[PDB]
Formats: sequence, C-alpha cells, structure tokens
Amino acid sequence: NLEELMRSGDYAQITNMLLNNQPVALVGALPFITDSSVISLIAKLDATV
Amino acid sequence: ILHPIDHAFNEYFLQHQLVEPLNNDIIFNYIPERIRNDVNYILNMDRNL
Amino acid sequence: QFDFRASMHMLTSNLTFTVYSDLLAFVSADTVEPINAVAFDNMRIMNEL
Repeated sequence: NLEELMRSGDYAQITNMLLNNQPVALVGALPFITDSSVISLIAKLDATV
Repeated sequence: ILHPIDHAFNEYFLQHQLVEPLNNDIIFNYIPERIRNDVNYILNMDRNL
Repeated sequence: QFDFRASMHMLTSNLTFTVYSDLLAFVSADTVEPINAVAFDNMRIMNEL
C-alpha cells in the first residue's frame, strides 16, 4: 500500500525490495506519463523511475 | 631512543588507548531503546563509515 | 650512563584513523506527520479529530 507507506514513513520494506530485484506491486493512486516512442521502450525506461 | 622509564610511560600510552572501532551497528545501539522501537520516529544511516 | 641496547625500542601504533565526537549526526532523523502520531498501543494519541 502506497498511502499507508506515505503515512508511516518506513521505506525499509520497499527499499529492501528495490535494492535487490523482487517482483513487487505498489498499490495506490499515482500519475503517469504517456510514453509513445518505441526506442524509449527498447531503451528500458521502465525501472529507471 | 628512549629511557626505560620514558619507554614505560610511552608504551603505556601506546597500549592502552581508549579508542575502538565505529560502524553503523554501534550508532544504532547508541540511541535509546524506546526510540529504536518507536514507529513515530524514523531513523537510519545515510552516511558511510 | 647511556646504553644504546637498553634504550633503542620499536614503538608500534596505527595509521590514519579518525575519531568522531558527535556520534548522532550520523543518524538521519524523520518523523510521522503529527496528526498520525500513535501511542504504545498503536492507537492514535489525540483521538479527538
């Protein structure tokens, strides 16, 4: 849960799931950008943000 | 080139030093127990030792 | 009288450490937003909101 995370301010469970690569699901309302080009998908802009 | 008396004093100053290693697992024990196990306070190490 | 054999000595120490006097500037420190502050029982103090 993203919102509870924002509340308690832990950031030690998700740090220990982004330092090593574990499949994870950040649930909560969020913005997005709309990428449209293909090269910026061939370039892995997924895990950058 | 020291006197044995002066060597006794200086070797006392060299052997017994009151200096000993510091890491992130001693600063973590230096803070009190209630603050270690409080969810209100969020404490970690953002510096290398 | 000066005897060089009973006066030459090899003194032993370390090389280039650094002592730290504060020990608590190495703790990065944040807090939950105080509307969400809870007690020992994880129930919120200042229930009244």
